[PDB]
Amino acid sequence: TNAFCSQFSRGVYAIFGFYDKKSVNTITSFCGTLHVSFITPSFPTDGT
Amino acid sequence: KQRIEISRRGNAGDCLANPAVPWGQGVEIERALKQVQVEGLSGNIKFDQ
Repeated sequence: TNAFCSQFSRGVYAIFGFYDKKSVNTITSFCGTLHVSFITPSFPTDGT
Repeated sequence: KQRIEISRRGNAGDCLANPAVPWGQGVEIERALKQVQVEGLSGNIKFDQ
């Protein structure tokens, strides 16, 4: 959450990264809320 | 009843702010919550570590 908000406050256009099944909900929720694009090699989330 | 100081010394500020140093006394509160053993609607209430 700290890292994501750092990248966001920095004002980057898109974010590439990795997520654990523990941290995935946080990432998807934040990217979904602030309308910031996230790109990942990690396992596909179950959902839309 | 333990007489331990309760009120925090100062405002912690932003939670996201890094590095974030947690207020020590919080630990005590955790302890104070865990050692509680009381009776209620759910039956006997007691906690582990």
